[PDB]
Amino acid sequence: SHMCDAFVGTWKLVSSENFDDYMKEVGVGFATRKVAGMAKPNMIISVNGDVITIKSESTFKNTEISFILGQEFDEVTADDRKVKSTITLDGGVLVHVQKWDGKSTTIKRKREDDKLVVECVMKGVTSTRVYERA
Ligand SMILES: O=C1CC(CC(=O)Nc2ccc(Cl)cc2Cl)=NC(=O)N1
Repeated sequence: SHMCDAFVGTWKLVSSENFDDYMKEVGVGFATRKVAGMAKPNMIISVNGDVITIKSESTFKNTEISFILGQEFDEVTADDRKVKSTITLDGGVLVHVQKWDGKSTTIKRKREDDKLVVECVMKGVTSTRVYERA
């Protein structure tokens, strides 16, 4: 086993707060914000050796990243930013930093009770998205 095991499985979105405002801060345009904010994604997290895979499946888009902790990779986000991403495991929290155009956003994923809580931060603006097991 791995500590990273508490994240493995299939998760469904149960609540969102401030996601439109987070997307505005990131620079997402109107139409994409409207359709992406309507989405009710599933997150599917799996581990195979050192490689972690995070898939997001919804009616808006299906995305998949695979990565090794601490090792930078290029990511095309669902809103079509070309970013440089690094994901680390800090005190039990997956911390995902995306860099592009001199900007930065951080997405933290953590286990809290039976939920997986995703916190997305762009300067002063935080969105909190709560998932539970499917
Ligand atoms: O693993 C995650 C990551 C995340 C941030 C995100 O989804 N960003 C994003 C997604 C689509 C679009 Cl159009 C624009 C942006 Cl900023 N929220 C989540 O519930 N789970």
